[PDB]
Amino acid sequence: STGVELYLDLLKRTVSNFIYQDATHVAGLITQAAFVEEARESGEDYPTVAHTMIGMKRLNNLQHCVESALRDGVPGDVLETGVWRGGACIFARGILKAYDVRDRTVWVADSFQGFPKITDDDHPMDAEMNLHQYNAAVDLPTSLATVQRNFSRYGLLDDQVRFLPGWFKDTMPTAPFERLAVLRMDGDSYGATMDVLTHAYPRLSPGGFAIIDDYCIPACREAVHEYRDRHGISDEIVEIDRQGVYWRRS
Amino acid sequence: STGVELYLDLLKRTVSNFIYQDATHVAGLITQAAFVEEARESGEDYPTVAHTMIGMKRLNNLQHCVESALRDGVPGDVLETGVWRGGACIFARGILKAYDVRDRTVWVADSFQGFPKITDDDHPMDAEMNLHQYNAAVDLPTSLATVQRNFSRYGLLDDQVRFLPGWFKDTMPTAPFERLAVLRMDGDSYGATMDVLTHAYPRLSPGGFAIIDDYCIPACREAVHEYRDRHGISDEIVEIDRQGVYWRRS
Ligand SMILES: CC[C@H]1OC(=O)/C=C/[C@H](C)[C@@H](O[C@@H]2O[C@H](C)C[C@H](N(C)C)[C@H]2O)[C@@H](C)C[C@@H](C)C(=O)/C=C/C=C/[C@@H]1CO[C@@H]1O[C@H](C)[C@@H](O)[C@@H](O)[C@H]1O
Ligand SMILES: CC[C@H]1OC(=O)/C=C/[C@H](C)[C@@H](O[C@@H]2O[C@H](C)C[C@H](N(C)C)[C@H]2O)[C@@H](C)C[C@@H](C)C(=O)/C=C/C=C/[C@@H]1CO[C@@H]1O[C@H](C)[C@@H](O)[C@@H](O)[C@H]1O
Ligand SMILES: Nc1ncnc2c1ncn2[C@@H]1O[C@H](CSCC[C@H](N)C(=O)O)[C@@H](O)[C@H]1O
Ligand SMILES: Nc1ncnc2c1ncn2[C@@H]1O[C@H](CSCC[C@H](N)C(=O)O)[C@@H](O)[C@H]1O
Ligand SMILES: [Mg+2]
Ligand SMILES: [Mg+2]
Repeated sequence: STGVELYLDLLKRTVSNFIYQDATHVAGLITQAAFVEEARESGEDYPTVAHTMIGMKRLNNLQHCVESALRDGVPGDVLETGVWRGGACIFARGILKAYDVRDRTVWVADSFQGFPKITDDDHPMDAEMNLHQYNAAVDLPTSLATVQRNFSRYGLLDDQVRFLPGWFKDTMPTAPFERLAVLRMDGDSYGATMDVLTHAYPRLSPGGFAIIDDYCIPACREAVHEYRDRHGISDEIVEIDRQGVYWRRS
Repeated sequence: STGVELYLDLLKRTVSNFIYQDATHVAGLITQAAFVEEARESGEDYPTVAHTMIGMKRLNNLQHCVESALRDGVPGDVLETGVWRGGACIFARGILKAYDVRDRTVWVADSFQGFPKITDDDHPMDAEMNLHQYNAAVDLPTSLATVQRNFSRYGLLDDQVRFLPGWFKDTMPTAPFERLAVLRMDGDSYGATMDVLTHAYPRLSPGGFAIIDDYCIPACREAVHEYRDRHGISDEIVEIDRQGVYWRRS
């Protein structure tokens, strides 16, 4: 109903392409290419064209996290670790824009090359899963230049969008943000989750939100529990849909 | 900037599909399928997937006309005659939604079958052009149910959108609107333009806008001048882009 609500509603439907309803890649448990409403609603398919694969329920979750941070005066930026085509970060920048927020940044972190090749240093669950095998099949490698172009299409490429290109184990320890209000983790593997919890989570403000996109994946979940056990973190884990969870840092 | 401005901006870029940049059908003077930014900007291509073909300059014109009418208190509804997939009507409905206007309607008038088969009742310029020949090539015939579906994808199918299915010569004389603030004519032919000027233009409020999408088409232009000459209409014809013009009713 308000201009703000209308904009953010359309922005979600647009970055997930409920508007034009692109086919999905046939991969994983998806056995047909046709668009299925319930799969895009829950972020369960692999869009051929859409700018995000997280789906409406996880987009609604990101909106709730950012809005709650803003309402409650939780200081800091938004970081997403694993962005693909950039749709969820585009949406994040859009939320700031809708509220005319000029003092927070959206940090966009990725290899911009898809999943890394497995080495002997990987966690054995990451090695067995070998996410790198799927890069082309779902068009995962998405260059920095492409992501930036995608932001421009929505008129949201500006100096409150900053990019952190590279492997998370390399980029996160010295990433130049001071404080985060929302940390959205979407790198799927034990390694990526643990890199980001280790190196970015300490900068998450009290009251801020930690979102684990891929908690359904056993390697991801293992890292979340190892990390929480190590640091004494007991904040409730709340489910979003069939894949994602989040907690709010107390 | 404001929520409203951001919504209407995004809605334009969405119905014209500047977001995902679909190919064009190859037809008329368009010889290549690739998306070309300047052609989508000026509404000169035949989108394979986008909901309107009128392009950003003619979307912007529609916005200007509807907002001036609202601002100046010109009474009445919005009618578009020739709606194809419905994008320009979806956009009009979205303008009213953005300003929380609850007392005006968007009327959506089309054969829902593309251009009419030519008979010996048609104006000789319409018969020579034979627009009907291009129906399949630019995917023109678009059913009422498809247009309703498209509105629903934006959240804009409600009781302030009303449909007028049929040939304009049949639907216009008794169409149930009482007054119009904007009359957008997009039927291309002498016949479709003369049908709508004859039977709907008298209901256009003073201060209201008459938009001729296809003024570059000689048959359309002939109808426009015959009608203005007959009724003594001398209101300045203002050019929008390389196709459309409008005037404001004195
Ligand atoms: C297509 C790429 C995809 O791969 C699949 O979905 C693979 C599904 C396998 C076929 C499953 O195996 C089956 O289930 C049982 C084991 C009995 C089955 N049985 C026949 C033995 C066995 O066949 C998995 C359950 C295996 C486990 C290890 C797992 O969870 C692996 C996850 C893989 C995730 C990537 C999607 O990338 C990310 O997904 C995130 C969730 C998204 O948010 C998003 O970030 C996205 O980019
Ligand atoms: C594909 C559909 C299209 O067809 C064409 O573009 C055909 C172009 C012909 C090929 C041109 O002729 C050629 O020029 C040279 C002299 C070399 C050729 N030579 C063989 C002599 C000669 O043949 C035209 C100039 C002929 C004249 C009669 C004309 O204007 C016809 C109009 C046709 C309009 C429809 C566009 O649909 C509507 O357009 C609106 C503008 C939009 O707003 C929108 O509503 C849309 O739905
Ligand atoms: N260790 C690592 N370092 C940096 N990027 C990683 C990584 N492991 C996976 N990625 C990136 O993680 C992303 C997973 S898919 C992320 C989906 C995205 N959030 C969306 O809205 O659709 C891919 O873009 C991939 O390149
Ligand atoms: N005499 C007539 N009666 C009713 N509909 C007509 C007609 N002549 C043409 N049409 C319709 O006119 C439309 C021309 S294309 C309209 C483009 C649309 N305004 C957009 O935003 O993209 C087609 O949908 C066609 O079916
Ligand atoms: Mg994920
Ligand atoms: Mg036209």
